[PDB]
Amino acid sequence: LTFXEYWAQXLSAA
Amino acid sequence: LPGEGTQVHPRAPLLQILKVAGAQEEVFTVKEVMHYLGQYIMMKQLYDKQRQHIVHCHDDPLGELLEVGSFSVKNPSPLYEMLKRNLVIL
Repeated sequence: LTFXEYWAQXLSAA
Repeated sequence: LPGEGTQVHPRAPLLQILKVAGAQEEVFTVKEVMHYLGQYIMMKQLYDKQRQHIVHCHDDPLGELLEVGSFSVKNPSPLYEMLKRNLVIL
């Protein structure tokens, strides 16, 4: 995925 | 780290990074801090171009706070440990 997409997943988790 | 509604105040070194990312506030939720960190990494293009879950921060102020040269977004421990050192819980 793109970095945006990876970070969005991480943000949604935390 | 504090819950979703809990407010925190970033210590100066972290606040400075959030400011570069465009943060106007002084008090954040953890999720807001995370949003601005993602913005920061994106703006400075610190992610690996080919494998974009890897972030290379070894010669950036963010790396100084994280105390590692690289990390994986899928192994975020260094990030949460950094936030524990750099967030005052309100």
